[PDB]
This record gives sequence, structure tokens and C-alpha cells, in this order.
Amino acid sequence: GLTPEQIIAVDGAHLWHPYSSIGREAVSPVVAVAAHGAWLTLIRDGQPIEVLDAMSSWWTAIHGHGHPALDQALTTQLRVMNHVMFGGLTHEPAARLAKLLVDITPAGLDTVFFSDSGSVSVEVAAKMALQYWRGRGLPGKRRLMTWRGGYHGDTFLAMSICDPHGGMHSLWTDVLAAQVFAPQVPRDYDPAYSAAFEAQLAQHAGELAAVVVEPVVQGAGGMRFHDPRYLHDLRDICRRYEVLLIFDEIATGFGRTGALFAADHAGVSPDIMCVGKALTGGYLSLAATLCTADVAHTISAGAAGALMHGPTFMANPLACAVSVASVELLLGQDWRTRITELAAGLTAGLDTARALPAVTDVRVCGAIGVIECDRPVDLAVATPAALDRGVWLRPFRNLVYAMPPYICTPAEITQITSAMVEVARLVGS
Amino acid sequence: LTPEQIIAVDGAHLWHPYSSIGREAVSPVVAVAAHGAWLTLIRDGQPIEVLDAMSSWWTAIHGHGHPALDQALTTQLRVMNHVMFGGLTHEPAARLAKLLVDITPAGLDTVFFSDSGSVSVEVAAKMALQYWRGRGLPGKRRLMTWRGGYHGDTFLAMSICDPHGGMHSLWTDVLAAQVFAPQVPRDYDPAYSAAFEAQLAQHAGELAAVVVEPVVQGAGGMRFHDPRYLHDLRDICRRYEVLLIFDEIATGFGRTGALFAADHAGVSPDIMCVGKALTGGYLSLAATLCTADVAHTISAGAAGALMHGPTFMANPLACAVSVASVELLLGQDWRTRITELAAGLTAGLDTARALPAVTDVRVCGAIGVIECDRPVDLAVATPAALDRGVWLRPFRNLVYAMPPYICTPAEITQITSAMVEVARLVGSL
Ligand SMILES: O=C1CCc2cc(N3CCN(C(=O)c4ccc5c(c4)OCO5)CC3)ccc21
Ligand SMILES: O=C1CCc2cc(N3CCN(C(=O)c4ccc5c(c4)OCO5)CC3)ccc21
Ligand SMILES: *Cc1c(COP(=O)(O)O)cnc(C)c1O
Ligand SMILES: *Cc1c(COP(=O)(O)O)cnc(C)c1O
Repeated sequence: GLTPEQIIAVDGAHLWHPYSSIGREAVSPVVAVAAHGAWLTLIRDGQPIEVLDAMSSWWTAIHGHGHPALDQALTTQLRVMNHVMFGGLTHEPAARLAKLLVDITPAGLDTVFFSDSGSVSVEVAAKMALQYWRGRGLPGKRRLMTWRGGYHGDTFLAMSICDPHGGMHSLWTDVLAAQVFAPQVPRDYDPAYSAAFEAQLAQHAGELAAVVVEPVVQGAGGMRFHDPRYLHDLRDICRRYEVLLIFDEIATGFGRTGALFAADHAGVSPDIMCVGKALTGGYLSLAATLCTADVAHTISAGAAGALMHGPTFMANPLACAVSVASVELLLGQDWRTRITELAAGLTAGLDTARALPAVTDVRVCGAIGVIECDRPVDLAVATPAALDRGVWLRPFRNLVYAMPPYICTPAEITQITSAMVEVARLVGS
Repeated sequence: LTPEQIIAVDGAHLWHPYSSIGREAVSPVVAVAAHGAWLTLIRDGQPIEVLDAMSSWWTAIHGHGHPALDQALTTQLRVMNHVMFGGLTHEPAARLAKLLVDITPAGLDTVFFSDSGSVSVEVAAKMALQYWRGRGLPGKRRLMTWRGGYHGDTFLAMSICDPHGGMHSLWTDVLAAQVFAPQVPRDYDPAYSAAFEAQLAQHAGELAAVVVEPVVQGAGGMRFHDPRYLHDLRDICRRYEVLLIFDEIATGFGRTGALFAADHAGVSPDIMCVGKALTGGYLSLAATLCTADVAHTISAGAAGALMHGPTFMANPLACAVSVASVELLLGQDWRTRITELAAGLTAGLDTARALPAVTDVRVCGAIGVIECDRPVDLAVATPAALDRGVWLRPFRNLVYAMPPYICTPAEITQITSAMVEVARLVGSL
């Protein structure tokens, strides 16, 4: 047991944080002591305070924290089987989850590879695509193509398709694989961007295993939205040039953008698809890669005879059990109305920010609201300002944004957006 | 789902570790429960109890469903399932980091939490690369190892895995090209160390780090080597200014007779990975540790941070049960317990030496190996061990076990008796 000052002291000396230093942190982390529903209990000046988790703890807590259906599923599975190795064994929570995932994902995705994080599931997708083409006698098809502004994780193959500027690729000269980058995909649809994407793809087709993109919403690389018709063009280009299509739905999955999967906004099925952040409802680390029967059978008939990947905790019974409950909980309610109501609350609550002087754009897509500013947001100002108004907000670069839990009441959504407007206002003064 | 429905769902939709879809020689076995050292499997449609001789792939060091660990999980479930580690810290993370810093080899003072072993290896490599970039030497970007190793399934991890075990022939022109020394021998030979140093010397200017499994190489062949080899590496790396990374993801937490296998040699790496047994086999979690010198140099360099941060970084649920698992090991006389297990393994497997198809039998801590002159046929071995109440999963030519630390002498004699029989069926056909 540690007091908050003991925690801060341990943390300052021994704990790395995401994309952080040791010893050169401008602002200390805030101690978290509880989380229930949409609310975090944080320690501010020795005093516990309840604030709204407007970030859904980094896209994860779609049902809020400590939801009874998900707590219950965890403890139930813990009573019977915490974990067993997946090599040579199978179990009910894997079979239930996989049956769920093949049924609700874009059509044709019929096999499920479980792993422990989004980055790994992206590497697994790349491995599927590479082994698929080696199973076709075309080992030269080993590069990847994407469009700028994307983010696909932090392991070294995942990095190679992240936005070169956003992903600081200048720091990894002669280290990252050299992939093919198309220009930033625009917000509005423009058949000339698609024509130039195809023209660029056409000169790399024989060395391309796959096109890899986030569908409709690009997260960590800029919180940018783009017209779903672009994904329809990508599906057509990939079909005609025989390059596999891979959708990274690790951020967009499970209703977050107003459709169950963001690919549903275009009616597109990728050959391969990754899911992750909201898969467990924010309880535990879990991720999944799905492919079509065609990909699976080509890999399985190739010279390797198998997919050469196998995480230690593959298909962990506990993680799968809570994921089964989170997915069932979501499908058991009218999630699309819920998301629509969240979107309209974000849109209504954020409109006033458009007239703020340092604000260049406001945009909402499903349960995602973005205030885009004209200068980088100072976290040392923004974070305590939002805590002062009862909201946990985490700006990044010039963006003040929220992806709040689906269980947020309309009054709670208005409290979130109000704190976002006031952060935006402080930015410009 | 019934067992028959599980197997049907599984065969259609579920990938397994290093497996095919639709071409599996043998169906997986349905696991329905796991408690203590025992799994409950479905054979002939009926639940049977068998010993988890593999500790569920090195994980279940305290057995499944240990009441102390179940209760640590449920306790933390009541308070906080998860919050984001960007901008927040919490007591499970501080408690675990303080434990890990104090029990690991001297000098490892900072902890980077991730969700799997392969990710923790990529983090260590990223640590080493950013270290040398922060020292002005970006040319130091390659890794060196000895053959026979395994470090995970992500693409950078793959690049330092044994080329044959890791089937690098399938990956020509894909993997980063690393520096391999010959297989490290079992018995200590100073000429091996001189040849490693001479090879490293001509690469020292382009090498960021040596990466090895200390004492025991796992998935690459279950081979053991004299710890004096690790003393030699610490000296070579020190003198040639190349970082030393120990991969303790399978050897950690008492498995080889010392708390960490580095302690057999009395040396500290600069960077250290741990993972498989960290949570007592409950949940996915891993950690990468580095010295203060590495952390300060990364943080003072041009990037000013470590460019990594997974979504579920430092997950409260996984950290809580890991704190309980670690303190549970430390709160008993684990060194005697492992010594008793090693003796039980040696006494039980001795008779295998006489079998006509056995070329070696070796034990190291809670690890026992029978190496055969032929490959072990899983279609014969797995039912043969099942019929004797033991779950064994041979690999290539190896019949081996890594039993839970809670195994009684009668359970060990039962496991080893099963292992001897599998080897007897090998030299028969
Ligand atoms: O709380 C958490 C858990 C994961 C996390 C990542 C965080 N991010 C902050 C740093 N990030 C980045 O700057 C970043 C890295 C690579 C990129 C990128 C952005 O765009 C394209 O490629 C992305 C990760 C912040 C907080 C948290
Ligand atoms: O039950 C599980 C969880 C993870 C797992 C890996 C398993 N292994 C089966 C196949 N393996 C291998 O053949 C293997 C792969 C890469 C290598 C290697 C061996 O030596 C150097 O590089 C190692 C992975 C088997 C079962 C299970
Ligand atoms: C967060 C994210 C990842 C990485 O997942 P981790 O669990 O952090 O490894 C990959 N792709 C996308 C689109 C993401 O949003
Ligand atoms: C199992 C293992 C890994 C990879 O861990 P995962 O959790 O399966 O990704 C890495 N290194 C070593 C030595 C291992 O034994």
C-alpha cells in the first residue's frame, strides 16, 4: 500500500509513460485511485475528485469502468479457468468470441488470430499478407502501401506505415522498412485523389503485398476524417491490381464512429482486418486479426504450411470472456441510436468553439469530437483547466478532442464539451 | 457451447500458435477448467484431469486459480479496472515497478510496461537504438546474438531468432539482417568467448546491442549453457561499448534455480526483458527494464523521450495480480522449492538415458528435457501422455516439461513417468 505522494515518488524515479522521458517530465502524472462508470477518481492537492473520463482511457472504456456485466463475466471465468496455452488446446471463450467476431465483422472475414495488443495484430496482418503472396509463388510482393496521416502501432513493422512526420521517421533512418506513401487523404471526396492513388499503386503493384489504412477516421496521426467513398475506391483498386486490402480498425471498432465497424460506412470488406482497443471494453489487453478463408487457405497450403506466429497468451480465457460480454452488451442495446445521440450532443456542445479565435476547425464523427486549434496546446495549461471543470482531457498537438464512453448521459456530454470549449478558449489567450 | 460445438467453431474460425486453418493433423483438445497443477480436458467426450506439465507455456508457476492471485484480481476489479497511463499513474504500477527494480540484477532502475514478450523485446531494441542516437552514434543500429535463440514473433524480434528454428528462409529480403555468432555450447570453453569477441569487434561500430537468453534457450531448442558465458559477454560489451540485453521472458522468476538467470553469472545487463511468468499465468503483461544511464541518455537526446507507448500500458488488473504473484514467490522459500523440483526431475528422467532413441537428458531448475535422435510424433506422443494423466506438448525431437512450482513429488514422478514413456515410444515405431 502506497500513499499518493509515495506513488508520485516511485513513478518519478522508476516508471516510463507513453512517449515519455525519465526525469524530464514538464508536468507530473495525476494519481488515479478509482474508476466507475464514466468517472475517474483522481488525487488533486491531496483531495480525491471525480472527473469525467472524456478520453475513454484512450479509446478503451466504451461501456465505462466497472460495468457489472463485464465485472461479472471476468469473475465467472476466473472461477473455472484463468488461462491455458492455446497450442493443442481450445476453449469456450475463444470459440464464443471468434463466432461473434466473424458474424459481426465485414462479410467474408472468417478466421480469427488472437493476440495481446494492436501493434502485434498489425504485424500479424502484415505476416498474413506476406505469407499469402509467398503461398502464391510471388515473394516479391513484400512491401506495404498506405496514405499519409496514419498510425498503426509502435513495433518496428507497425512504425514503417505510420505517418513519416507524425511518426518521427527521421529518427529511424536506415532502420525502418521503406514503404509506399500516398498523400494525405482529404476530408471531402475528390475522384482525382483516387485516380492518383491508383497511378502510384500501379507502378508498385508487383512489389506490394497490401494496402494498409485506417478506415474513415485516422486517430493518433491527426484525428482526421475522410469520405468513406475513398474506401470503396481502395477496394476496387486493390481487387484490380491484386494487392490485399487491410483495414486497421483498432481505434474505429465497435461502434465508435457511428457504424459497428467504420468499414460499414462504405460497405467494404477488407481481406484482412485488425481490432483491439475497445474489444474488451477497456478491461484487459486483447486484439484480433481476421482474414478471409481464401487468405487462410493459401497460407495453409503454402510451403510454410501455417502462419508463423503464436503469442504466449494467445486467446487468453479471461480476456476473451470479458470481450464476449462487452460485445454482447453492445449488440444487446440500440447502440446506433446511442451513438447518434452522443454525436449530436458533441456537435451541439462544440459549435460555439468555431467562433473562438485560436480555433481552425470543429468536427464530429460518431462518438468523436475534435477542436482543432492554430497552435500546439500546452498540456500544463490544458490538463488542470479541464480538471477544474470536472473533466479528464488529454490534448495532443493542436487538438482538443474527446472519445467519451457510450454510457455518458446527455448532461455528461455537455459537461465534457463545455470543458473542451474552455480549454480551446484558454489556448487563444 | 458444447465441446463438439467448440471443436466445430474452432476448426472453422480459430488460428492457433504456428498452425493452419483446415489442415491440422489433430484437433485441439477442449479445455473446460484448470485448477492448481491440473487441467480438466475433454477426452472421449468426458472431463478428465491431467497435469499441466508445460505450466501452460511457462506461465502457470503458482498453478491455475491460486486463491491469493484470484483474490488480488478481484480486489483490484472492485476499485479500478484500467485507466490510461498517459498523464496518470496508479498504485498497482508503482508497487510492481518498485518490486521489479529491487529484485532484478543491480542497476536496472526504470520499468517500461507492455502487453507481451515480443513487444518488450522491440522496446529493448528501441531503447538501445535511441541510446546510441542520443550519444551521437546513429550507425550503432544492428543487433548481435548467438544462434539457437528465440525472442518473439514480431518482425524485429524475428530478426534475432535462430535462422533455422525461426525459418528465416521463408523471410528472405524481409527481416533486418543481424549478426549471428555460432551456437553457444553447453560446457564452458574460453575459445568460444574469444571468437564471439573477435566477431563483435569487427562489427562494434555498427552494433547497438547483444541480445541473448541467459543460461537457458527456450523455443529455439531447450538448450542450457554455462553461465560463465554471460560473464564473458558483460565484459566484451563493456570493453567494446555495445549494450547488453538479457531476454529473461522465459527464464525469469525462479524457473532456472535463480530468481533471474543472470544471477547464476552474477552480472547485470544494461536492458532486461521479462514476461511469461510475470502475472503467474493469469494475464498478458511484460516489462522492459533499463539502467539510469540508458534512461537519462534517451531522455536527453534529440527526441527527448522513448518513442513507444501501448494502449494498455501498465494495466491495473495485470499489474495487481503480478504484484501478488511476485510477492507470493518471494514470501516462500522458492530456492528450496526449485531445488526439490530439479531433483525430482533428474531422478525421474534418469532412466530415459538408457532408451535407444535418447541422445541426452538434461535438467536445469524446474526444466527437464529428453532429447531424441528422431522427431517426436505428436499424433503418438500427446495421446500417450494424456492416457497417463499428463499434458505434454513435444517439439521437434524434444520431450520436455516446465512444471508449476507447486507440483508435489508424486505429481513430478507422474509427469516424468509420462515423459519416459513418450521417449520409449520414440525408439520403437
Ligand atoms: O494513455 C495512453 C496509452 C497509449 C497512449 C499513446 C499516446 N500517444 C502520444 C504519442 N503519440 C504520438 O506522438 C505519435 C506517434 C507515432 C505516430 C503518430 C503520433 O502519428 C503517426 O505516427 C501517439 C501515442 C498518448 C497517451 C497514451
Ligand atoms: O501454447 C502456446 C502459446 C505460444 C506457443 C508457441 C509455440 N511454439 C511452437 C512453434 N515454435 C517454433 O517452432 C519456433 C519458432 C521460431 C523460432 C524457434 C522455434 O526457434 C528460434 O525461432 C515456437 C512457438 C507452441 C505453443 C505455444
Ligand atoms: C492504438 C492503435 C494501435 C496500437 O495498438 P496498441 O494496443 O497500442 O499496440 C494500432 N492501430 C491503430 C489504428 C490504433 O488506434
Ligand atoms: C515466449 C518468449 C518471447 C515472446 O513472448 P510473447 O509474449 O509470446 O510475445 C520472447 N522471448 C523469449 C525468450 C520467450 O521465451
